[PDB]
Amino acid sequence: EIQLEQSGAEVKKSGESLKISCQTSGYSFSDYWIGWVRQMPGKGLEWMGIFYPGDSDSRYSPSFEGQVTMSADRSTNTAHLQWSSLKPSDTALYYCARLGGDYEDSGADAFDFWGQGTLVTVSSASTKGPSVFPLAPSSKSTSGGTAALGCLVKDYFPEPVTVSWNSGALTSGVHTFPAVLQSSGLYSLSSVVTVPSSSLGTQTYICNVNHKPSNTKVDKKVEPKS
Amino acid sequence: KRKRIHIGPGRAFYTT
Amino acid sequence: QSVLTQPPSASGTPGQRISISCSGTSSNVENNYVYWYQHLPGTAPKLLIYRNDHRSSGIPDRFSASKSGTSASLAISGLRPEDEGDYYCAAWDDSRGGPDWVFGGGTKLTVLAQPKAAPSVTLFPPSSEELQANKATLVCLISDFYPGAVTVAWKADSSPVKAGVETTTPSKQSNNKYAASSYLSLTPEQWKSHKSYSCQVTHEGSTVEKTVAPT
Repeated sequence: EIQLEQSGAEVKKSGESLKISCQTSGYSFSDYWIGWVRQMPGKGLEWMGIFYPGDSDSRYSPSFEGQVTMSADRSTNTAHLQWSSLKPSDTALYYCARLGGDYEDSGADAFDFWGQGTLVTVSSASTKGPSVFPLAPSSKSTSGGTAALGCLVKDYFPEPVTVSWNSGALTSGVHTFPAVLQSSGLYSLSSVVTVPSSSLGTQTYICNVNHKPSNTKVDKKVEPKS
Repeated sequence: KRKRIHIGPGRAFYTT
Repeated sequence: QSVLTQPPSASGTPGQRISISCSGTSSNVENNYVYWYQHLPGTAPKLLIYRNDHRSSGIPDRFSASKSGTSASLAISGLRPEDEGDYYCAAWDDSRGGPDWVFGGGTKLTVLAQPKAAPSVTLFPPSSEELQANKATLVCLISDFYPGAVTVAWKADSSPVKAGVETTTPSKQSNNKYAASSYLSLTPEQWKSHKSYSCQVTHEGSTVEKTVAPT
């Protein structure tokens, strides 16, 4: 029964080297190409290349040429993908797959048996507390009824950040969004609350942000625009 | 062996 | 040449037939073998169809595929909840005079378990505190949409913006609809130089927008 088994999750700091592995079971390791496939967070599957363990032949996708090294050892039936210098942009899910199908007497053409995948997380960021900015409501008493006001919590590392409104007194109509991870390796998120427009003059709205990794606690009053 | 890659009907690489 | 285009999203209710399209070129789909993959949560890509239209062993009869010209397509009849996930076409591309494998961008298939819900879009301009700190961030919050995929595009006046855009994946809300946010980083000078900036959200082939102005 054919199986490819990949090595476990990796959490690395940028610049560090890493070799991940795919060990194969149930057929002659030398005789078939092994393919590699990357999936970036929120994106589709992308082909990296193929490696032939029998004679070390290789084909790299143009974008992967020079960025990564496919290898194998035939002494252990293990295919490898190596980076000497991990970059944050290498952060992804990596699959190994056999190129096979055995549809004819010779050759191969479909990636038939797959590994379960290896997650690789690379970061260059240092711990940093957020800057918090008020998201001013479009403002006064309208018979579109409600107003949306909030807080932008920008440029922090690592997760998580907690957000309250009015020291936890206000939970009705609060939506704190999952954070975005920027190319800088820092995170930002937003929390917004929907309130009656008639409350804008009378009620004070304050978001309470806590980033414990940095010992950052900020209370930001969100007044209406003027 | 299975080094030969069949890309379409009648067409293959690594056929050596 | 080395590009297989699929529609981002597809959906149907249980028991329906759906079709997923894949568009290629003379260097791949047209003459070379096309393959179809299923990608479900927690599991590796799974071969459905090989060499244009053969079912991989163990694949149910309700999966089928075909191709005409530079287009290929996958049909799933008797849609069932467990079919929900990502489907990819793939082909051999010969633009370099060798065997390169290309995946299409993939299509998210939602098996409809609740009514379709258009997204709520809220767009906030840069705060004056941030502008005083010499930065500028447009914040576009997208919520209560089902199926759970949108496309976000920003415009500067009427013109498209590549640079400075950061967008999240959709995430499940407690109501089982979806949420996402997109961010546009500018200098204060860029923000002030245009008449307006817009956040355009496409969901289920339907496009809306919100616009903000420094004035």
